[PDB]
Amino acid sequence: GSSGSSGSTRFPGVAIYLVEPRMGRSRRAFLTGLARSKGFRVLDACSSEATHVVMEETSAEEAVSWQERRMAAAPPGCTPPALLDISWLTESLGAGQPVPVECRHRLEVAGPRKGPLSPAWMPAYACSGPSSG
Repeated sequence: GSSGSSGSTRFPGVAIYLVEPRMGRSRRAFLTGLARSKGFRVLDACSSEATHVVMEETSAEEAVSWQERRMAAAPPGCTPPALLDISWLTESLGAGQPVPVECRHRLEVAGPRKGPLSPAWMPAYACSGPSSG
């Protein structure tokens, strides 16, 4: 409380890493330092240690695209880091501790859709049929 020393992050097992083309060179620092103060280890360069990746304004699928690059320059057996959004981080910082990842956080896709967007629905006066009695 009074002193100001540091050696081993509170949660070393969890290493959060941000993206340049996703966070920026200036902004990155903002969180980079903020987290460190809370109790999170920020990695400068993409390293196997990286367990969680922080992406801002990234689509569930988009994240994956950037994840591929890892497996490309990553060693065998090494498990890929869980791609999450800024929401997760923010919630963590405000909590002082790394919250447990959740579906919403996980950034993944599957069986995507295609085509334009339109209602193509029917109005109220779009019902008919015979009757008796």
